[PDB]
Amino acid sequence: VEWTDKERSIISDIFSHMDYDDIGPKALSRCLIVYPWTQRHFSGFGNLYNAEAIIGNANVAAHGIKVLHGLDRGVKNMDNIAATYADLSTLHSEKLHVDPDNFKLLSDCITIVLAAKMGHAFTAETQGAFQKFLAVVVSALGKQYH
Amino acid sequence: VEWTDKERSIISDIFSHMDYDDIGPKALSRCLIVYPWTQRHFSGFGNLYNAEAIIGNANVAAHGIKVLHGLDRGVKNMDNIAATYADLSTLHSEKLHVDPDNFKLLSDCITIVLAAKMGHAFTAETQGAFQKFLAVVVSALGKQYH
Amino acid sequence: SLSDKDKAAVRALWSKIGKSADAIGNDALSRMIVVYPQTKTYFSHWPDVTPGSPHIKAHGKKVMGGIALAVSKIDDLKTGLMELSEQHAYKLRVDPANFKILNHCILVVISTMFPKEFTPEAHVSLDKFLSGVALALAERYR
Amino acid sequence: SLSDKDKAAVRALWSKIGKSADAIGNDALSRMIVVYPQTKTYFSHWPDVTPGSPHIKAHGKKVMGGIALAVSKIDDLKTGLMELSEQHAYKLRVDPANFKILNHCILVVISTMFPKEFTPEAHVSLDKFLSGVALALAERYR
Ligand code: HEM
Ligand code: HEM
Ligand code: HEM
Ligand code: HEM
Repeated sequence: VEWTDKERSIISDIFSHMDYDDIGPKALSRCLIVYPWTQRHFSGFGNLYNAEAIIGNANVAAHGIKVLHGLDRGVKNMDNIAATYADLSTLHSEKLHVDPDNFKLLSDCITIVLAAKMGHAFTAETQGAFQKFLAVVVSALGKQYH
Repeated sequence: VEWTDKERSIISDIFSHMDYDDIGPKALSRCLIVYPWTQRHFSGFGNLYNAEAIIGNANVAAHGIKVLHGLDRGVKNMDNIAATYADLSTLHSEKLHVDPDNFKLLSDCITIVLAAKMGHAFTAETQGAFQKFLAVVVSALGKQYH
Repeated sequence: SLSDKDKAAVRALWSKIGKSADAIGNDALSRMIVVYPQTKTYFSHWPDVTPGSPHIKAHGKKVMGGIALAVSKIDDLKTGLMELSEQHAYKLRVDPANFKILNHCILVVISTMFPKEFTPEAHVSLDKFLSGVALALAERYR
Repeated sequence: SLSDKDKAAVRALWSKIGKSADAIGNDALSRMIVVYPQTKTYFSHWPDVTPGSPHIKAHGKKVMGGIALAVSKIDDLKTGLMELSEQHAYKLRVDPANFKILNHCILVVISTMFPKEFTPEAHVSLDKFLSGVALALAERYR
């Protein structure tokens, strides 16, 4: 990955102003509803039978926050993301057995949720940088699957 | 991409036995039939609204051989593939306006035509290495698209 | 396929945001060409392949006109979009992979402009709808 | 959607290669797990997620029995594959993107085994067919 200074600036800007406790639960809920097969890993979370149950599930909420804060390390290491995420990649593959395509789906849900929060401020350029960052993180999270 | 010795050997073996004047026309012909939007770039080559008119087309057959031979420089430049294909990528983008997703599609057609020629020798491991190679060359060809 | 729940959801959201179809179109095509610049290949016959340009603005009008068309034809998208399918297939030769890209951008656009209306329930239904539009647009291809 | 032309071509090809379904299934699932190791996430409950293993071999029979059913229900895949959709959606939670992967593997396997029969025309109709299979399995998911 080659980052431009303006991409760095945007990523920094977005995460310094992110309300993780709002965006995280919103993005994971959305993923579970729009892409319900991701529910595969949340069997111990309590009721998920319909959208309102999921939006209302406090456990899905705290996990969305955790997943969102999992991005923090790549922001803080923009040039070494593949290496930084290797242990998380290994975890998701060998212990959690999570299909890495779901990383892309959750990513798009994070983008769509952030877009609703930022509104008009989520410009195409902003989107391009944010997606680029998420794509580089997702690549890394799928890297140790063998 | 980090290559293993087995991977280099498989690709090496495949291209040294490659009958280009057979595979090239077949792979491009199959691409133009299975994925007929790729006909976007062949207008004056003659009438290809038909599978037999496509398969019988010499302009088409001549371009499949060129394109297949466009892989040779990667075979020789396996640890420098992005750089080696940079000129070609810029050509396909700014000169030819080729949708880079078409590279993936053509790549799958070459895999399938190669699988039919090699038969039982086209094992799971062989197909993995060969698709890995094309994957990297396809990334390279789409890299200078701006 | 779209259930009655899905169709009612798409109908209700489009009732709400349809007034803004033109602006949605400009914003979505603008996002497509900046974030996914490989898509610009289809518009090389235009000098002005840049966000919000006159060709993009006017074009975004036609595209969301096509989505409004699809909403009115939602019980049978294949029949409904057959002429548009023919256009993208033979005149335009647009690889269907690009419909997925534009669909994402429209979702992003609507999320920015109607966050309240674009509930997770609206989203899963409209996503199913747009995948269906994409399938119908591929009808005449091969 | 599949035309009569497509239906005729798939039926004609399955008539020719159907007796080899079991071997094709083994081959196709083996390639899937070797070439696309991420798909192994759905077989974490088997000890032998290796190519040609007892488990992959036996499962390959069942998967192609599934493709056999689809050819027989080609006029209405949504209805024909509903139980399989319910199982992949509600029990297995298989992301439908993986159907595209297995589909490519089936085409590779059939090209290696049946080169004369798998013509470019057989290919386009079978790929159209397998994509319909994937959409039909996707039906009960959301
Ligand atoms: C942006 C992509 C993702 C990131 C950055 C991420 C990050 C994380 C982090 C930081 C942890 C906790 C580490 C630990 O406790 O050892 C974790 C665990 C976990 N993740 Fe992910 N995750 C992502 C996507 C997903 C997806 C899409 C799902 C499945 C749909 C998933 C399922 C899980 C599960 C089930 C756990 C175990 C936590 C527990 O046992 O409570 N993650 N992930
Ligand atoms: C495996 C992927 C491909 C490789 C390695 C490849 C390679 C090449 C090479 C080496 C050239 C010669 C450029 C020159 O004129 O100096 C070329 C030209 C060209 N290729 Fe590609 N190509 C690929 C895919 C495609 C695809 C998918 C299409 C269109 C659907 C395409 C369309 C063309 C055209 C139109 C030209 C120029 C012909 C002319 O000179 O008039 N290529 N390609
Ligand atoms: C939501 C999906 C889409 C819809 C509803 C749609 C609809 C339309 C409409 C209504 C027109 C104009 C019809 C006419 O003037 O006869 C059109 C033309 C066109 N579309 Fe699409 N389209 C979609 C996706 C795409 C995509 C993804 C691309 C390429 C990336 C594309 C490229 C084009 C081009 C190049 C033209 C011609 C524009 C011109 O020459 O000014 N379309 N489409
Ligand atoms: C071409 C599309 C597919 C068809 C027709 C198909 C067919 C089937 C059938 C008929 C069964 C039931 C076997 C039994 O009776 O025990 C099955 C089970 C299963 N399928 Fe699929 N399948 C397809 C794609 C996939 C993909 C792509 C994956 C994962 C990457 C997958 C994962 C599974 C799993 C995990 C099971 C249960 C296996 C077991 O525990 O014995 N399927 N499939």
